[PDB]
Amino acid sequence: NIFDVKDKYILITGASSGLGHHIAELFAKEGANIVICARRLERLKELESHIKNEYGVQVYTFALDVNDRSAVKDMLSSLEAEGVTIDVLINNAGVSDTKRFLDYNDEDWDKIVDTNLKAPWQCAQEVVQHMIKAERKGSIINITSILSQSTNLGVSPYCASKAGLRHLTEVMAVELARFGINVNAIAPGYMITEINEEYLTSEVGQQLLKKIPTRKFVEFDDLNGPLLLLASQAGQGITGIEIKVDGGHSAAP
Amino acid sequence: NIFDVKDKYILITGASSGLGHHIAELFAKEGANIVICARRLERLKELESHIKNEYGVQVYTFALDVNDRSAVKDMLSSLEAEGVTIDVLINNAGVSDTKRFLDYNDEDWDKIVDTNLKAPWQCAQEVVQHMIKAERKGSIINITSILSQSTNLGVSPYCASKAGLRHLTEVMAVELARFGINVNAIAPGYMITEINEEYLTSEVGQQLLKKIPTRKFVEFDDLNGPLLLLASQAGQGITGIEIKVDGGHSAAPI
Amino acid sequence: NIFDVKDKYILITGASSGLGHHIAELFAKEGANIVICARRLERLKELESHIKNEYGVQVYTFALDVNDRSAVKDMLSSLEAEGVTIDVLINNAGVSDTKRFLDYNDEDWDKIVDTNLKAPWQCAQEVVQHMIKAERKGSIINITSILSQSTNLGVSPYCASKAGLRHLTEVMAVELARFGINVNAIAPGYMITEINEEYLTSEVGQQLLKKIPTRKFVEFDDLNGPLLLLASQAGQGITGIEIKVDGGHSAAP
Amino acid sequence: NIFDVKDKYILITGASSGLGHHIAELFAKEGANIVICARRLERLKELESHIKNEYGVQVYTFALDVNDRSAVKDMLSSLEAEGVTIDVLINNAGVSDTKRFLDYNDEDWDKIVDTNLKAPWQCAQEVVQHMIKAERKGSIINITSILSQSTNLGVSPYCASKAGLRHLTEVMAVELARFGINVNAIAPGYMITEINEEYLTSEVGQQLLKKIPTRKFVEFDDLNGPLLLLASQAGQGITGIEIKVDGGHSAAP
Repeated sequence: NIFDVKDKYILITGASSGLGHHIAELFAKEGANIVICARRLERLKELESHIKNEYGVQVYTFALDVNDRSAVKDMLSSLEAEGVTIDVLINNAGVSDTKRFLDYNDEDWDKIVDTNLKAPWQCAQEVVQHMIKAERKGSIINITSILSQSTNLGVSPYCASKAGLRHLTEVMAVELARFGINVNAIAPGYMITEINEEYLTSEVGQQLLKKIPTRKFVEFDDLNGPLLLLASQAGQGITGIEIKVDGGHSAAP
Repeated sequence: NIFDVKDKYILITGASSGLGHHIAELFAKEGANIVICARRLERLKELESHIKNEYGVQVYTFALDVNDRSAVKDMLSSLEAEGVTIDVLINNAGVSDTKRFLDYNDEDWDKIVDTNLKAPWQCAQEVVQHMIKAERKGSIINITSILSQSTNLGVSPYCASKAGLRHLTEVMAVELARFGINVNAIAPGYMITEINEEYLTSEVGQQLLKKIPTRKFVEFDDLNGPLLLLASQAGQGITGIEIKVDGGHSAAPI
Repeated sequence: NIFDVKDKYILITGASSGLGHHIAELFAKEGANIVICARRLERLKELESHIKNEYGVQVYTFALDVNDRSAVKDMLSSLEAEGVTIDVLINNAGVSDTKRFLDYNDEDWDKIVDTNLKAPWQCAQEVVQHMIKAERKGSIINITSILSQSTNLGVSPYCASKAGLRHLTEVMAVELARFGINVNAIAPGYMITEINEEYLTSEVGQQLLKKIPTRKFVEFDDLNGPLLLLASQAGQGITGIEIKVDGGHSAAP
Repeated sequence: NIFDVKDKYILITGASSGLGHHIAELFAKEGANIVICARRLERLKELESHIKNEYGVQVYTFALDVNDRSAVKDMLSSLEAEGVTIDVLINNAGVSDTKRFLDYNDEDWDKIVDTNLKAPWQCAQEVVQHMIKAERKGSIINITSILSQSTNLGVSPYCASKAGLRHLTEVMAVELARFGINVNAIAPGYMITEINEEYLTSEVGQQLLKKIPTRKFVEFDDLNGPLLLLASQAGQGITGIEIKVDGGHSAAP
């Protein structure tokens, strides 16, 4: 089995979102041990109990801000002291907003760009230090977005940040190959979530459906394949790429 | 198992190359039935026997020119009459040469471009008609090359044809979605093969190795994961993309 | 004046089209000499007179098929014997159609792909030999289309050939640089011309307008700048690129 | 003359660099008025006198940090109060460094990413408000780098920020079309300047020269054509693009 991730430790940021939950559950279901973090601890204790109960894998929870480097480092040290080495980092931290181009302020910018671009970078740096010390030839997966190359209205800093992370992915792959660490991205299209429930089920968003070739928004399960590929031996010869999962959304006329 | 291909029928063009053999053996090992074709049938006979004996799957062989539309059409008819419907087409036919930009002629151009771009298009058209006829929601995988976006010297018609195929993959993904058929590409880097042993093991090619981030040419095994992804349920939400498998070669420092 | 093209010889294939007429008139206006070819000599005679009369530059006409290498070569030899050396090749031969993906046949494929991709390649080879023989460091400009990276319905072989020509432009730049020849592309969006008046004035085309950021189809004049840039000293440090002229069409949400 | 910029006001950030001086002189030479800023007012005065003396155009200088949003805003208000309206914003702000991937710290990141990406975004926002207030249909030009899509070692945050700026250019193009403002980028390759004498004039860098198809580093003059195209009427039908000026470097094998 080339997609085997059993007994690995998967570190997942942005773990309290619907996507964060799905990812953790996917890897626990495949027999991987899970390290989940988010800003607020209470949402993770819940996910933790469920995962331990359903799958019996090891689960570690950490509350921290992904932009707090010393917090991430302190998380890794805490893991190292318990004898744990991270195999795969999944950078899934992400915030956005909807504002006209001229209405975004410096505060909006710092929040969106630091969360979507700076934080994955910091986290990758620290996890890589940790992997290198343990001589572990792991993997890094960046959750980007089709908005890293496609555009939409009202989401300018998000687009900027995603595009930055996509190119950073390529550069990281080039600079980290010497440590045997591959670095790749997965770019989802529009996923049906509650943060954009009003938007998608509306009539204006329903017209989007008719532009998307599969006539369907992205389901979490659509991500399963690429996630397992990029986190396992199956993906070891692959580095520096971005896999779009969008039902052809980005290729539409 | 979301990567399940058991009992599917996989159609593989260009099956007589080392890569084609590898692909055939990969899907057979995963319990899938195999349809292989190439120009010379005799080049397929060992593989058929190995596969029947070792994996116990169905194997159909066909001799044809990938540029012969009626031959492809006749093959598909023959499969239908045996109750066989193709689940996945893997377009893996590919030729090249090495010539200065100005030394390539009309004959070279027609050979390289018709084989690399026109034939996969013909096969896709015919396989799609066959799938539709059987009301089947299948998959198409185009083997391109990192040369669909990167350049090299002495391979201009190959680069043009691969970029052509890459964009056609995207266009087909859009136009075929209505039939439940997803269309994707795999772009290998330089694979350690025997048609290019001299190029790769030489001085000019050994300098190439140090440019590649992993400092390894592409192994056939590197392709297994993407192939299984794009041929199975795991990949159903994915259409119109090209997965590069190159150890970072195309990202390498300018 | 870095955009100077006075006294150059500009070779324009596809000269009988609306765009071809426009390009010819553009360069004549700038004091450049004009070599135009198309299949039917009579459509070029009107253009020839119009140009000779208004601008007083040299005009050479050739009736020939652009897919005929021997004809193209004889045209050049003919020019060489008169002491004329081409400075700029503008590859503007291009035909298309509108058919469902499964309705395009082998004949459609050959006409479309040979004219849009094979011919500019043949002409480029022949023009380059002509330049090399005269020890001349000229330019090649391939007219592609935004459909070289974007998609639309019913134009599958056109898209393939344009994407092919786009990458071919990059490869040619690399391979012809040693002869001092730069190679670039201009990719127009949907041009308000007479060859696609029905598509654009239809309702499927009116829905296009509100999607395009400038709310305008492309005017021929929008190409003037890129044409003069890539044909003059102004463009000498530029090779291997494709300039999109489309009012943001390829970036639209 | 479709490239006319006579009497326009061109706003140039990063004006104290070698490139900034060149851009100021280019536009002054073409009869356009110049608004230049840099951190230290003293570095701008030499240029100011030279331009006022040689071309006799209006020159306005401002000391500011391009990351200081309120200072940029005050500059524009100051200009508004004098009856001046900016026609073209040229974002020419850019800093970098050389460090292995894991050696870059939070302070480096902030300096590089805020200067290369956040600042042009702030300036663009402020300048658009200024244009809209004056009902003026101008242009924005972002100086990116071929490193917005290509990679190199030791420059990871620069790559991120430039890729960020590249996609932001496309997004802004879409969102600002409604105001008659086009947004484009110029991506130079490696420029032979005095600020980078060691990497380039040495032999370690000389192996790159053999990689570049033209065998030439980028000269400032190579940018002249694209700059005038994108700042004038010649470029009005163009929005959302990046013009690479690199002698085919990014296309190299």
